[PDB]
Amino acid sequence: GVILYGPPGTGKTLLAKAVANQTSATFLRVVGSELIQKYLGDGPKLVRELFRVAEEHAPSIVFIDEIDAIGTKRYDSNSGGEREIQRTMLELLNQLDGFDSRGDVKVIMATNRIETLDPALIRPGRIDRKIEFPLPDEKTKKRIFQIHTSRMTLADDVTLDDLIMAKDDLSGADIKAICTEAGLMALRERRMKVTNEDFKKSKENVLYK
Amino acid sequence: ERGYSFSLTTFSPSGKLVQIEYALAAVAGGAPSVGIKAANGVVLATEKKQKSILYDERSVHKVEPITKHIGLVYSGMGPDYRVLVHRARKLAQQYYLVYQEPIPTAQLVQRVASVMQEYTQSGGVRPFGVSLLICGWNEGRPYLFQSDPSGAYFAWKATAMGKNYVNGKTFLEKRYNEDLELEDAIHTAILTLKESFEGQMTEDNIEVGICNEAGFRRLTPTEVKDYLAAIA
Amino acid sequence: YDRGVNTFSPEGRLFQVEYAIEAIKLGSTAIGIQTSEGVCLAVEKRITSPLMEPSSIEKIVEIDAHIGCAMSGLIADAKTLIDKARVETQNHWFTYNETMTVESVTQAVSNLALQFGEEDSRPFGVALLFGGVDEKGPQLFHMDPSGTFVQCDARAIGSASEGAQSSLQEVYHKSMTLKEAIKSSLIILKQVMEEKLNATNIELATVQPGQNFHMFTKEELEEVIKDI
Amino acid sequence: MEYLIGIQGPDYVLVASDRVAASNIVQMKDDHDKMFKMSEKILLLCVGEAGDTVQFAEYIQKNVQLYKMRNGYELSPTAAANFTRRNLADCLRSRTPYHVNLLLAGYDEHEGPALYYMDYLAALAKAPFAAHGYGAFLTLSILDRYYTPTISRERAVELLRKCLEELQKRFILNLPTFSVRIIDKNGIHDLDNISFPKQ
Amino acid sequence: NQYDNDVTVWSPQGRIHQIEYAMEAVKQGSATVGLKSKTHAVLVALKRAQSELAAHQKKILHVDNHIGISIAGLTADARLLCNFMRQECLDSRFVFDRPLPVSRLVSLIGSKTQIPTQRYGRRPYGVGLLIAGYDDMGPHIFQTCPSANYFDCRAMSIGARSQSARTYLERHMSEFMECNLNELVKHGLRALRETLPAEQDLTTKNVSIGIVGKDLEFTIYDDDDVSPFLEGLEERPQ
Amino acid sequence: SRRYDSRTTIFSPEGRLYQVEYAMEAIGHAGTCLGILANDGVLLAAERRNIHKLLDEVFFSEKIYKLNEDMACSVAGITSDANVLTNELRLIAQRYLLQYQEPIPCEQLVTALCDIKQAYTQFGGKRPFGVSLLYIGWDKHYGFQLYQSDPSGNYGGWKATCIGNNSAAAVSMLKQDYKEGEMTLKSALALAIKVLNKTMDVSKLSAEKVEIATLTRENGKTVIRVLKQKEVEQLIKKHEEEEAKAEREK
Amino acid sequence: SYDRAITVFSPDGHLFQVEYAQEAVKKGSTAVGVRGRDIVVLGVEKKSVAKLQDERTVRKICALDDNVCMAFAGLTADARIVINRARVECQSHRLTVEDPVTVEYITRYIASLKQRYTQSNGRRPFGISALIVGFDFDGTPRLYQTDPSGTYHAWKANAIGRGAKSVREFLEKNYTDEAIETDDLTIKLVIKALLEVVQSGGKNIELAVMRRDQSLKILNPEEIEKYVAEIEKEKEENE
Ligand SMILES: Nc1ncnc2c1ncn2[C@@H]1O[C@H](COP(=O)(O)OP(=O)(O)OP(=O)(O)O)[C@@H](O)[C@H]1O
Ligand SMILES: [Mg+2]
Repeated sequence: GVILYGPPGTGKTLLAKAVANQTSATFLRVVGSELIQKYLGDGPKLVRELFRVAEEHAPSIVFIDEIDAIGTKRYDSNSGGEREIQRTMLELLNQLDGFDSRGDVKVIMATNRIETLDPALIRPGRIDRKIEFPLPDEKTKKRIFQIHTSRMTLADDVTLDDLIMAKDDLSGADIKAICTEAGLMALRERRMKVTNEDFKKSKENVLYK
Repeated sequence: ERGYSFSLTTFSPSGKLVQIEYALAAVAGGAPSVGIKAANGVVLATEKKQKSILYDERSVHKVEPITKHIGLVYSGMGPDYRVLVHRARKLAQQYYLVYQEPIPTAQLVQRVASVMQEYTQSGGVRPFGVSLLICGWNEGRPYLFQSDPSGAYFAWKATAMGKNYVNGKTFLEKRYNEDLELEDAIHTAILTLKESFEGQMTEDNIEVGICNEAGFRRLTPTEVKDYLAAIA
Repeated sequence: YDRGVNTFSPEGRLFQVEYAIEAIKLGSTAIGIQTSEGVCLAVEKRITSPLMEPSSIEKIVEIDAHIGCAMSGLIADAKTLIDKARVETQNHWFTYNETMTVESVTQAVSNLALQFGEEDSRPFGVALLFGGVDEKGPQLFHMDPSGTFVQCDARAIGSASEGAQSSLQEVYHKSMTLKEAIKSSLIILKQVMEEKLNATNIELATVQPGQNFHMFTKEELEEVIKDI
Repeated sequence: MEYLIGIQGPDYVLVASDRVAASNIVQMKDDHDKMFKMSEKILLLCVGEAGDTVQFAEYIQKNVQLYKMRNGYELSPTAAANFTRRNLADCLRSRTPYHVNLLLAGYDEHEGPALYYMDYLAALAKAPFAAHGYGAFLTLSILDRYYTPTISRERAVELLRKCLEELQKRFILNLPTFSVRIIDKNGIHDLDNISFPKQ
Repeated sequence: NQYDNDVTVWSPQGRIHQIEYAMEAVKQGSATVGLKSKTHAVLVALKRAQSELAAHQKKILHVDNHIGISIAGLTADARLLCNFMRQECLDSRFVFDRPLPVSRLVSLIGSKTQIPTQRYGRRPYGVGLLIAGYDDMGPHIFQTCPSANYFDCRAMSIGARSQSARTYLERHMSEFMECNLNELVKHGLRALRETLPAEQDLTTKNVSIGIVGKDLEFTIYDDDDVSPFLEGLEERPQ
Repeated sequence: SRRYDSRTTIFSPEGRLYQVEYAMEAIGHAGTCLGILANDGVLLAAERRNIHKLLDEVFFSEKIYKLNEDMACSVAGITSDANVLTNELRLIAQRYLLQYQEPIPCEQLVTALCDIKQAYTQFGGKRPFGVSLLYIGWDKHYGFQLYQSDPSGNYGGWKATCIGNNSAAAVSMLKQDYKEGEMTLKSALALAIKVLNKTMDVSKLSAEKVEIATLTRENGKTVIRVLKQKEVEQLIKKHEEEEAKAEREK
Repeated sequence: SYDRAITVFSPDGHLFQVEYAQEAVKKGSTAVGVRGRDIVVLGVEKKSVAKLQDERTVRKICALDDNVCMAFAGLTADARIVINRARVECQSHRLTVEDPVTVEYITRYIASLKQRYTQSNGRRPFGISALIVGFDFDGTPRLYQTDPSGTYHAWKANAIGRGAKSVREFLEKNYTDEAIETDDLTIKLVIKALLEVVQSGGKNIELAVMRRDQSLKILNPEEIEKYVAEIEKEKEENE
């Protein structure tokens, strides 16, 4: 098992797309919020038939994203309260390390609140590798601007190094959030190249609100 | 015995002190009361309905004097009020034994609100469930202050506390100006307490106290009947 | 969910006394051997880094001129018990003009070991050996986080405690000499530690009836190693 | 009982004391030192009974050294002297009042040189010259006879030479030797340990 | 079980579980047997050890010249009540210049140990005191328990596997009030061979005997002077 | 009794502690204060919050508190917790003056209060203060100074800092328009009205919505002047005249 | 009075409030120190300056006496009260035994203050680690460090803070005998050390040396601008 954790917007969901680009396995994805159901016992039924689908196809990769959301947010659709969340997690606790013949199924999980969920689910045997994602370092930040501004006709007015230390802990998601927005200001004026004052009003729009 | 020595009032993860927010809910479910200062004195008027005809209305009082020239009303729960009255009665004396002077109304609210803030941080206590209105005429000019269970205070021209206080503040905003006498402010304090009372507003359903430069005093039900007459 | 610090188990022992017994299984191992010629007493250091200065740490420390000590488990709270023992041996000298016996040092410490609570806050997580020569000859005692002490003849405490005790019951007899008891201990420490044995990973100290508490240093120590 | 002196000039403070540590009728030590540093430009000169001169004056010394480490700069001579006055006055109405007589000398880069005067009742006095002991009765009259506010430090030493030769003419105690300091913008400087040969 | 956490909390059945768990602590220590004649009070203990080279943990202690005790449980709380026990004996000897009577000593212990069984965050004392002594009324055998309930008795036995020792004492206690010091002791020594596995019994280094006597100060016998008492016992029948 | 204890002192398993971070979460909302200096003089620009039409507008100030005879403070956060701190370091400066007969240096007044504030975060089982506050003042050792306190207990010297609701937007613009040692006490005032033009979402800059107090050094006075409501609006429109000039000509 | 046991044992033998406080140290800014045979050199990195603050109120290297310097990591509010309690003790040593404080003595005071504070009632432990550096009497330069559990411990070269394992691995492959040859050559080891850390390319680093008879003497960002030139110049020609 492999789990991925860290602050929001650092590239947890971004890395899983690179795996599904590369692999020749069948790739199944489910979000952790849609594991909870409005009827009693419809939750653990949904898990049992997920791993049935995953096993009956191929060597396969099961990706479960945002699994802290099964325990944080309480919804009034769920007739069973917290003790229906619990019975679903007992079924999920089975399907990773039950006694049944498992087969060739790899499990990838991702969250940003790693301290909330059950430690019995993160024991070795169910998840072996525990990968932390840090905030982007300020020389890795410059690499990210080189990526998201690759295929744009960037005017030579701008200096990216002023943009880097603007927020001291801007994530990799913020960089794409600025670079997509500054392109939207140029189309208001029908221009083709992005100038410096585009970026000057971009971080006011994106960060500061 | 002993105490608990830990604060049972903590910060929420959204950054709000929840027990103080709940104490303001108990203040809003109290009896309505308004207070108006106008250019020569302050009018404090409240709303006191006994639950049945068996009660002796001349036994307890909402409007209380603190000294020769400071009165004080509330809108909250009953037994918490009598505690910080007896506290504020004492605080006006230790100012007087040092300085040989009646206490300014501002400096009383400096020290009454310091009690309420101290009481919402210390160990093992729930905060007060009352808000106050304090009047007084020190050095000619009158004063009208309002505290809260959190420990803050304000300087109002006219305000309302209790049930339907958001309707009284709209009513006072369309009524009050800078230039009124004391007997005009009495007439508009009854006119704003009639917004939320029952059908019969008699001489004993309300309780009015005034300040002058002659000092704080509390109205008897004789002239309260005369003010209640020819009203609205 | 959260008990207090002062709660009995359904099996009746305690919670945090029994948890502190587990904590001394993480400390470095230590061996003491009582011999009628004298008490030898050794330890490893568990050197972590090459940049580390090796002699700044210690496990053998003296209480008085005729009593040595050896600590295991945690170290930072062992220094509290050492200071209470040094003061106690000097109050006994001040009021009685003699040397406090080795046993009576131990119960002066063991009364302190179980005194936590919520008035006047956790048990100490160390384990100690007391080697000394009083008027009844050489002595060797061993206390507990529970405050239970008993005289031992060859006690091995640390992470390799139960592995060493089995190999120590076979070689000990009541008529040893001190020259062979020192050699017999470093054979045991050569097995149980991680790194190789040299003049810096370990240190020894012996107390004699004739002379006082003597701690070996890195010059007279390696003649035992090269002649192992 | 024993003597020290406080001549203060335009940009210097000239202080001196004796060196005799006394006893019943004998003198135990002939080269005692009544001089206590606290900073690079503040001295302290303490006179009194046996235990209090030593322990009070080093109690102040550890509070002035602490102020420099907590802040990075030193006390002024005005503030350092006025911190001492609070400590006698608070400990005056106590079970153990200190019985010391002292005068403090200091230089500052803002108000220049300064001299303060105290007693065992903690009364401050900003003075141009002062003295303690029974020699103060003999020697203050020479000193205001010849004092100019604009006096140079070379002739201020020989004024002190004149002020001590009279003390070995009409004063019944022995007092052979005298240690001399000088304080200026460059800090404390030791001058010659002036004395009179009894051979 | 939320009723199983603090000494203050009553059970819905009305039985405080923290007191009942301290009874489990005295059942962990090794057995010891006390009994009395008309003129003597003898208590016999059985030591244990950890390895074969470590020494055996002693259990019989000397409180005064006419009072001795025997412990069972954790040894640290035993010394806590022992230093209270010695202190209450010599100050009565300091004030009144007399030996403090035994039945009046134990009621001081019962008021001492009842206090932490009622406060908040205070454990009971897990200890197993068997007390033998002299009033002006002859011998006395007293036992205590961590429920602060002391018992007047004539022969008792507490510790691990002690019910087998009590069955031996019931069917022979008609003989106890007549015999001298010699077979009074080996009546009690036949109780300690009852509470053992069937292979090791009494090898002169794990047993101790303490006697107070009508003209005899309280005396502890350890591992050499046991051997005169210990000889003269028959073999275990099988 | 240990079931009701909330343990406001312990660490969290990730290493940080939650209680003061909830307080510094609350210090973001509810208030806006800022300061600036480069030369002779220092100012505190603070924005009023309760702008209801029924108030007396007295006590000479709203969030400005004169502490010493030559220094003052601006506060942010829980106003009731603020009144206890403000009359606590008010007599820290007086017990200094009793002891040394000299006015207190501005830095070691801040360190004295921030040790009292640090102690509640560290033991006692007690609610910490959700109060952060600024410090202006003058002393003979370094001249005009500007400090900032935090509810954790750590302080810092600055040149221009805001603790408003959009304080990150203000700081991002203060380090876009600044000059080290050349901003006189008229350009700083024009810069002050420029910054709270941005961070205040209520536009048009009502002169009764802000408060500005200046500390200038007169020879033995150190005049702390809360400037009145007759000279705010002429400084408001002066910012308004130049912005219509600069926009149209560009 | 608040009487509650904060630090207690785990069911497997840990003190959780201690090792949670060690992670508060593990994200403070990096502090590196080595010792030369005549001049010690320690310097924190990550000043993290925002060019609108007073540069002296952000310092993390202070002095306890004339001979003893001190750097730290963790959270700053707990640091400067341990420092002020150390300033009193090292001053009270001089009212006692006349000599100035040996560098080993002031580490035992800080470590024993920090241990008993993980032992009392109603107190979370401290969340700092320190480096105590001094050249004592008879000119023997040495340094120490202090774990939040309170284990004082000497070293020849060390580093704490965010990114301390990578720097400590860097020093052991780099600490020779001739690295401490010259007083300017030991500084080229520290500037090579923190440049192998979070970036700090001359703009976020502040070295501070001590030549066994001076006080601390911080070099301004002109020699670090000179040293990082020549440390990278030798790297420019060899590779
Ligand atoms: N290190 C990075 N390099 C390049 N792009 C990045 C990086 N981090 C984030 N991004 C950009 O941010 C976008 C969103 O990132 P992503 O959603 O994977 O972060 P996340 O941590 O999974 O978010 P969440 O925590 O909300 O699930 C991606 O489309 C990617 O383009
Ligand atoms: Mg994502």
